[PDB]
Amino acid sequence: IRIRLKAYDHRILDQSAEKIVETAKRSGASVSGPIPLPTEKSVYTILRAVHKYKDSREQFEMRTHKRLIDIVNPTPQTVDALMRLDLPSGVDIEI
Amino acid sequence: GQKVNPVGLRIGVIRDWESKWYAGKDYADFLHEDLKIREYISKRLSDASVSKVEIERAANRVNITIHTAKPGMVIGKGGSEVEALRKALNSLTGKRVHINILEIKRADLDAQLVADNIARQLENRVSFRRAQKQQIQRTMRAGAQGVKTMVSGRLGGADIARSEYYSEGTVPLHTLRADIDYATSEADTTYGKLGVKVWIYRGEVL
Amino acid sequence: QYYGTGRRKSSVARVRLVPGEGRIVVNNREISEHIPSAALIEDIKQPLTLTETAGTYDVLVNVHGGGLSGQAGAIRHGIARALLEADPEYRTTLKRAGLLTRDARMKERKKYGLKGARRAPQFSK
Amino acid sequence: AKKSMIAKQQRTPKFKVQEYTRCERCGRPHSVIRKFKLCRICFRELAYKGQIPGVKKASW
Amino acid sequence: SLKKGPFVDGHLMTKIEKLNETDKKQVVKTWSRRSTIFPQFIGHTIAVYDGRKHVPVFISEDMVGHKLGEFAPTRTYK
Amino acid sequence: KGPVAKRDVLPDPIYNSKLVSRLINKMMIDGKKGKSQTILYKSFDIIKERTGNDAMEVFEQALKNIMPVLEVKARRVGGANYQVPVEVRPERRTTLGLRWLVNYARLRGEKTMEERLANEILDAANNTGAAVKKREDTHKMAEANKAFA
RNA sequence: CAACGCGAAGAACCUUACCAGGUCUUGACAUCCUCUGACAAUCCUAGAGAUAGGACGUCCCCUUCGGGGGCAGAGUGACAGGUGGUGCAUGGUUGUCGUCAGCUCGUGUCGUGAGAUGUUGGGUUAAGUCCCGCAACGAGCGCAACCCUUGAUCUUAGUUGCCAGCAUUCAGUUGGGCACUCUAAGGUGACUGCCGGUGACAAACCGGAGGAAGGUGGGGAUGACGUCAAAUCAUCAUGCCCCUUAUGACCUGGGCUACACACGUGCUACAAUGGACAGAACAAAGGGCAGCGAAACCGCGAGGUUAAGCCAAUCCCACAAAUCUGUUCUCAGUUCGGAUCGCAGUCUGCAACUCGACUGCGUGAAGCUGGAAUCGCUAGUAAUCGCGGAUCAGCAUGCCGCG
Repeated sequence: IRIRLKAYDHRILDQSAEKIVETAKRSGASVSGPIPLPTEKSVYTILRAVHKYKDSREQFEMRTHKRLIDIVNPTPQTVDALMRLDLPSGVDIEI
Repeated sequence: GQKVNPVGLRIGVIRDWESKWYAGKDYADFLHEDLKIREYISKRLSDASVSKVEIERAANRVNITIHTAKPGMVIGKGGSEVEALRKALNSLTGKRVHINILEIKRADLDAQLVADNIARQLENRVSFRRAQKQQIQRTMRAGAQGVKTMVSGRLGGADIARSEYYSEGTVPLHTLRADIDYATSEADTTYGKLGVKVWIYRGEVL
Repeated sequence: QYYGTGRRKSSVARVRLVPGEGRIVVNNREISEHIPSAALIEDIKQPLTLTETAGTYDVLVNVHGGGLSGQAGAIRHGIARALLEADPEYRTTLKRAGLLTRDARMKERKKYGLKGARRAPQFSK
Repeated sequence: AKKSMIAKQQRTPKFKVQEYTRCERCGRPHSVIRKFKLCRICFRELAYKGQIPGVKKASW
Repeated sequence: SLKKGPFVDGHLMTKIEKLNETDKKQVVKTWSRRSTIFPQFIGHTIAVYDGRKHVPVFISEDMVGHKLGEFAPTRTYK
Repeated sequence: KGPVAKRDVLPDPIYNSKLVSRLINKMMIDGKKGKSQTILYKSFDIIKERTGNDAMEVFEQALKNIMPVLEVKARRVGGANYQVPVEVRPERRTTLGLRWLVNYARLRGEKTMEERLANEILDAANNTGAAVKKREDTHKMAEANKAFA
């Protein structure tokens, strides 16, 4: 079964993905590896000052990234054990 | 031309956002209610004092963790009061919420708590000289590596304002490896407006 | 049956060359119509001419990224890598001319305030 | 005079055109970013403070 | 200027229409210079707000397609 | 500060003559690539037609003709702004002479660029051309002010 | 200098404060006090607010039923409002000298004192960088590095990517496989490391080799003590005054787009290294759910019809142009230039006269390299060529970013 996950920090997302694959493996399932789906940046621009000096500027980025997993066999007797995992709020998860 | 905010620069590389939730298509309203609950709890806990509050999202259920040892005293006597206030957060957020209290041991090296201390000492008519010179050494012997603290406004000499700062220690702001925690606070006085900026060098990160 | 990766500037040419008779191809297509420039028809054969390995290979290329001259440089780098894999005995001679350094030459960031990469706005008093 | 027309912004106008956007934390009418419904001054403020979970000071 | 016809507002339109029917005499007030001029109101007279003061104007046979705003210059000059 | 230099438009290292050096590389200082490597390589064949010999030989012969060997710069002294003769470096020679040919080619004015340029290449192979004209004016200026060292 | 495509990352209304007119008063907005109890919305004539009244037309949770909780409505006096002044009352921000290499203190010495030393002298680099002396010995903020990003590669991962070898196809889509690129995490990496010379041997400098990269590789982020009473009372608050039957508020219309002239910053040209027509190409980084919107049909066009797929390495925005090839044009105010004009349309929006953009016609202006003066640029730079993106219904020659 396909499963998609994303977050704002690779630091949380990598441990999330590794935990997912490990609990899918030790609780037997046939699985594909955590391919990193290419990240997408999103730049923002803003004046330093409140009233003047448009030549002054600083840049902000909502740098976000994506990973992808899929389980080859749904394995109903173990995916139901997989579902009850808990992760930080920094990561999104969906079918 | 002034300096960049140090924690503003250090966020996301050596510091976490203190809002650890992902959203998408709900980012705006999630953010808005985050500011609303921040404002509410800061306003109604200012007397007990609190530095920083993190917010966390799960299944549309918000959950919180709140800092400082004084909300520790709010645990016991205010244990009823904790439920009483979090009822208000439930009402505001619509969906019910969870909270946690974490005790900041050694409050002498929390930037926001120090700033609030200075603000109170200023607003109850104590001299900036005594307040600041005492607090710096308090934090230093509390065990920081370096401190710089600054106040500005009509400093007694009401007819004209000026700037002043004390410091003793090592405090590298240009290095992006230090742990320079930063805070600022506003103190309203009869003879004008007083602002405070305090930051402390705790240590490097490895 | 020899391979090399070729990168020049926002452009990646992955070349695989086989012993042959000087037949040159890019993206299963000929170069005489793909690249019209003669200064870039000499592209492919420059390394094969500063060595004597001129006609004894034919080359197949899958190339992506950049424009025509960037693709030409990507050819040069990739076929240089493949030739080194083929026979590093005259690696030193190929270095002496060069044609191995991945030139880090890449488009410079356009930064605010300036116009373009380096053009500051007009100045009067 | 700010409270009156922030209230105007809050209430729905008579036509779908008139509903301009004002920043919600600090009532500036100009230069809001839709992704936050926030304008630059009080956006940069809480950006340096730490909020807006995903954004960092950019550099490249 | 579209396929969906000219644009005019009712609160003006009805009171000019029954006017043209019963009695084409008296001038009609209007603060709205937005309305497009229509072909079946020739010879009437309308006072159109210019920002300061309503300007009475007379309508000719050829004043078709335009709007009443075109005859109420709201900006003074030398 | 300090000296700095570069090389480019390089032909192949070995078994290379100047003729094929230019036939594959070199010069082209007229604008962006294309409208050069074109509007050129054909200027040479029209003068293969116009002269019964190798069209390259006339090129560097005219080049030799245009080359200066002295010129003069300006210096601030007192209130005269004396014109001081100086020499020319081996590379300064080539760049400036080539520059004169190209700019006069785009100045002279006839039906089109390649015939303009070719006509000047021959008018400088013979010693009667506009660029050569400026060459001797710079020269007579220079050794008319030779005294200043 | 450091204001003048700046606050404005977007002015038909709205924004919007200003002007004319029409209007209100504890007032849209906030807490307190007493009632009515849950209170509203649709539609009618005058209508622009709003008011006259209407047709159902003021209808919750707990209550040992007393009454509370929230919800609005009415009255109510305290109060609310100030984009109204004062940046020479301030906070908080920002520019500037300036990414310049300086600026300071602890203790100790000399002077009597303002003070000096360290911080000078030799070289060194970009540097107060380092080494060597030196009544100085140290330390701190600055510089460097620690951070991001582009450059070579190893491990892991092969789907929505990539198709080396095979069968297949116009749909390398399929079958099969992670070979290769690519993607994104963790390391390797360049550290004066090594060799010769210069230099006291030191610091360093020059030249080699290895090397994807040699001497801070490239670029970004980082902006010391402070000067300019530099800018901001338009986020914030003592201070005074404006009153709440007015500088506070609601609505219609007008303006910020005016136009005898002056200046600043830009786009388009002034032509044949060109115009026009046809064919052939190569390709970033981003955006897309009141969204992106395919294909086909309609219109010669702006667009319209009916709409597949896409919550996106799958679908779409999205046929990058310059360029190469070929035909004509034959040096002109011209087939350059396209201004400004009348006619006829498309789109959005209630609304395009003041005051949008785009398109088909007709038109075709000045201009044929610009006085005195003056600006940016040290290689992927300038110069050109396009492509996205914030602002958001529409509005980009501006700005931000990409090749």
